[PDB]
Amino acid sequence: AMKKVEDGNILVFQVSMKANKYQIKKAVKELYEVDVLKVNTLVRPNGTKKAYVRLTADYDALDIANR
Amino acid sequence: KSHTLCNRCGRRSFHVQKKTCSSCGYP
Amino acid sequence: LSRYVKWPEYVRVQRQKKI
Amino acid sequence: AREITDIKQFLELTRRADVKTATVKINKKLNKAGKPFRQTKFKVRGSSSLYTLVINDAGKAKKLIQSLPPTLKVNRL
Amino acid sequence: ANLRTQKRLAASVVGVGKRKVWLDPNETSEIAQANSRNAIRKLVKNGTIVKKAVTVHSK
Amino acid sequence: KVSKSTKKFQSKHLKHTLDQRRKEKIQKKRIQGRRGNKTDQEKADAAGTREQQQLKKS
RNA sequence: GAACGCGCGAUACUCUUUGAACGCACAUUGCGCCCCUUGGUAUUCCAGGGGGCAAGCGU
RNA sequence: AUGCCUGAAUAGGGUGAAGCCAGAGGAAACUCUGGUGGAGGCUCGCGAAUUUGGGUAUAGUAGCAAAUAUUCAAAUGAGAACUUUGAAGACUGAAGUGGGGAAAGGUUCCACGUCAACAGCAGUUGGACGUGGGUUAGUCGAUCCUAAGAGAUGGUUUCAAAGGCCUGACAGGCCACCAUCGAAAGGGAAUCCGGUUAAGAUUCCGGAACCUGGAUAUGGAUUCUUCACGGUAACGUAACUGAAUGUGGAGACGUCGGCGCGAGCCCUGGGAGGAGUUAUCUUUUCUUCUUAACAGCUUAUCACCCCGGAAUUGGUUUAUCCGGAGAUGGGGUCUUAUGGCUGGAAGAGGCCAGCACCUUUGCUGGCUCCGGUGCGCUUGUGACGGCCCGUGAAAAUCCACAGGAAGGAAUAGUUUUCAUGCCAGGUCGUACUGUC
Repeated sequence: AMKKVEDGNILVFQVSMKANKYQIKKAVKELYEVDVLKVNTLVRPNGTKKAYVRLTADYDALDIANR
Repeated sequence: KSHTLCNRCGRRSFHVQKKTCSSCGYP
Repeated sequence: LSRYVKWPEYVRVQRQKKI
Repeated sequence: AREITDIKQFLELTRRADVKTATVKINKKLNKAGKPFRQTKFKVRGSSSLYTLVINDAGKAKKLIQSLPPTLKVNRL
Repeated sequence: ANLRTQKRLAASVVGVGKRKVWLDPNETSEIAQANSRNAIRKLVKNGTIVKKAVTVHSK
Repeated sequence: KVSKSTKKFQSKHLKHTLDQRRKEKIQKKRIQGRRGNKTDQEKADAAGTREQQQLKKS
């Protein structure tokens, strides 16, 4: 996940079972004040949801991870 | 594989063909 | 055809009692 | 992808508000006469397509290169 | 000195199966540190890991 | 060169096909000598028409 | 009574998904409709939230 | 025992039935001879049997758990017949001991550490143990539709008041017919290539592209002001309004045979590289020389149209079928399946050679070209011919046709199936193995 953050400009988050891509995108935008390019969500074997939120080129994911 | 999970009781007693449970009788 | 659907049951019964 | 044979159409494509970059690609290839020559492809992508202009004439390619907007980024090869 | 994963990665990177890869018997320690495909590619470039040619047998 | 369909059939269906062929041959041989096995057309030919039947009754 | 979670239920050592179980289906986290409201350029679009849906040839 | 719905399979060798062609005998009927053709209760490897998935009805003894072949050197480790690397010997031999899927299993996938138990000797090994990491979709499936059948409403549309829509400065009018479930093999809108991880890919990254829905703007057309033209015709077009109502097409449909064509594979010549063998001979043996979805131009057998009027009967298939119900012949129209050129695209991928370093140590330079072939295998497709038979499942979905309701002009008339431009695409499955 940290490799994706520093290389792919993608923040990897854990979200709830009841959240869809719209809600994840809006929550990321509101909580971290960043522009979201796309959201890709999967369901993990342990019953949790993992979301790859790729931000726009105007933002550096390393800066948001450090901040 | 004659039986599957029953929603009402959680046992492997829901007959797939009959669509009835042999342990709690659902529904 | 089946034209009886032009009369509901209550209308038909209340007209049968008229006879 | 689309191919265009019109030079002024290519110039109009590169003059729009939403233009990012134009690519100039050089190919050293032989013609049917057997003498090799220099072929230049000018590529710019419009709204949803990539338009390519192929020029087999060196002088025309030089003139088109000189006629490109000075504020347009050009990728050499 | 357990280079099973190294052989698997070399076969995958070179794409010639595990029957065509050659790991240097005199460089066990160096190959043992190649835990990633980038290191496998570096070893192949350096000649520590080599790709064997197809058998010379008439059709 | 053997075709793919031939390979598939010989690998899958040859044995039971041969067994059923053998059983059919055995049954036909067994009932060849029995009496009481006739086709419908042959039964009608032996029965004859109506007029043939009044002729026989007379 | 069951499932999933931290005795308890997202306020988790108020009350998730269900169950007589109730919008419709169901071996699916599938498919709708209605009313209010909020946001993203916004009268149209998209999404989020709250609350709901088991007349007469008679007198 | 008999079934029903939707799929897979129904192969190969041999023989050679009708029908047809050319001959001979005969007044015909016919009978022989050669070919063609490719059929079957044909053969080969009252009774029995009649492929298959999903759905759905009526004593430290016996013994070693049996699947063949192992050997040498080195590394790790306290410990090596069993772990790892190299060398040798051997095996599966595309109908695999090779790569994937449905179902099913549920973390068995990957990494690190370990041998208390387990893997019927051992083990430093593991489908074991302990700790972590890993499954990314507008385009692939489910989700949608209906099939046999199941099943609410009052047994499956029945003596049920079972519902929506339209018109008009509440009344009138139109129409009929029943919910829902049931397929990850049936029907169905749309994505490809390259690269990338220890474990993820049509899902990620780069490039390139399509589908559906929506609001809108601009250009063009709608030519005197009001819904456009051309050709004898088949029909062509950048457009070129169209209500109720009534229809048509696609979806949408048995099986077999030969013939023609395309693609992938196989075979093969020259040349440009790299590798092997060489006591002797061998211009020699192996390997690289690739082009995706999508897009533009062009390209057709069949069918149809026009002229014309045919016996001295012609045309013609491998298969004897066609012509005054219009042949041969001459000239045209159409479907774009499928080839060709081009963009995507050489910048990718591949094969080489050279120069840098106790290190992520990547930089540079070349070649990636031109052809031939078929009772060959795989697959798609076209026109036919044969046989069985309900004219060969239904529905969602898209399109068109008749009809003539209504609407359209003087500081932006009407339409926008022509062109360009804007936005968006949720939920669940995705790791690994694997009776059909």
